[PDB]
Amino acid sequence: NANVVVRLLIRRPECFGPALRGEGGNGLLAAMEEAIKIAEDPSRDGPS
Amino acid sequence: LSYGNGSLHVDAAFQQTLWSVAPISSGSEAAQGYLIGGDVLRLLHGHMDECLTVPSGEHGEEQRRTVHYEGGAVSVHARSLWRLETLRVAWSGSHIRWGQPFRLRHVTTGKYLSLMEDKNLLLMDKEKADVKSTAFTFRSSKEKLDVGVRKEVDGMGTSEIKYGDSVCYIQHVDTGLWLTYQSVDSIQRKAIMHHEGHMDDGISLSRSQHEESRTARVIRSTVFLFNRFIRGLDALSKKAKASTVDLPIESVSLSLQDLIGYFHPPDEHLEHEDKQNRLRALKNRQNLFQEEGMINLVLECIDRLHVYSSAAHFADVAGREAGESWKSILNSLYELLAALIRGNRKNCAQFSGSLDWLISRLERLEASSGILEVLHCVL
Repeated sequence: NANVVVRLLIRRPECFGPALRGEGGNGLLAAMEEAIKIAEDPSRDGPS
Repeated sequence: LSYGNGSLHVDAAFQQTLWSVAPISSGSEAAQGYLIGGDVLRLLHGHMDECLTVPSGEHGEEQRRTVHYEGGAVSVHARSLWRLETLRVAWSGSHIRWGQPFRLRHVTTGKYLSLMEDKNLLLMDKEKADVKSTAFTFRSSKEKLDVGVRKEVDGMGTSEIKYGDSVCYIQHVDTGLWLTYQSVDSIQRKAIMHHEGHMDDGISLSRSQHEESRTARVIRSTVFLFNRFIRGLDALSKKAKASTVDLPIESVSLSLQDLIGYFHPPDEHLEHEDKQNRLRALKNRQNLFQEEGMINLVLECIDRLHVYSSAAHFADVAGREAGESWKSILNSLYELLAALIRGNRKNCAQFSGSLDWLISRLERLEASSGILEVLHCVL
């Protein structure tokens, strides 16, 4: 199951989120820092 | 196929694209002799002696363009090698039939034969070679029957033109002119296009060895890359330093490594026959390089690199990566020169005139070992 899931995930790279896709993706650390900033800023976090 | 960059590129990615396998030739169905597409050959005019070549022995880019008939050692040099390329991508390696259009490309220069109404035969560049001027056909008889071309078959076809035995007349597809000798009075006889020509205009075909074709293509590629390197060094010099100029440092390094591997001497533990064959191949490569003038190119590159007194100086004038690669490229160039001239009496006798210039730079640390090795081989 692990091998099958890894193979399907690498066939469809969009399952990794906006980051880790490449072609402009920032990265895990940058994405998590952006999430920290989103949590710190109320407006982009809640429906408002 | 990747669209990330502007120019089309191919890479191994998890995205998939569609490929088509188009056949070219089948080895089994190809026959002994019996000229096929993509062949590298020589055009022989008279008693198997004159060959259609270009005056490339005395340098001169303008003199590369002219085409003539010459005899002697040109029949074994690389200046008389022509690749016959069909106009169809699919089955381009098929047998060549009478009247089938094709292009003749000079292997050493990479240029294509062509006919301009004002300056007869001429070699032009790939960009300007546009079928209408570069298409030629082989005809069995000078009589202009002009039946036409048949339906392009998808396969090896039928073998018609045979090496040596067959007599071929070269005809321009559009104008219909036949290739003829101008007979202007080492023959050095100009070749022209004439509407009727002479009766002894038969041209025979002599195939070239795979080693000869490989060496000629290597010569062309090395000449191109080393001329680019020399132009880059010249642009960096003359107090015209700028980052606009391109310096193919990694390309030159890899090409030098490949050339050293190409001219590496045969291994000792091999069998006697294999060692003799490899020695013969190495000697043929050295002779072809010498006839094309590669030693002079290496000497020019070494001289243009020696104007810099240190790797730090070369880095200051060109860039840091050039700084680290300067000493390595100099050592590789000296090793290439030593391999080129090693064991070749003719090559060393030709190099005899350059020993003074070579010895003039013994005191330099970066070149002492290479100059000493070259001098030892020559002496």
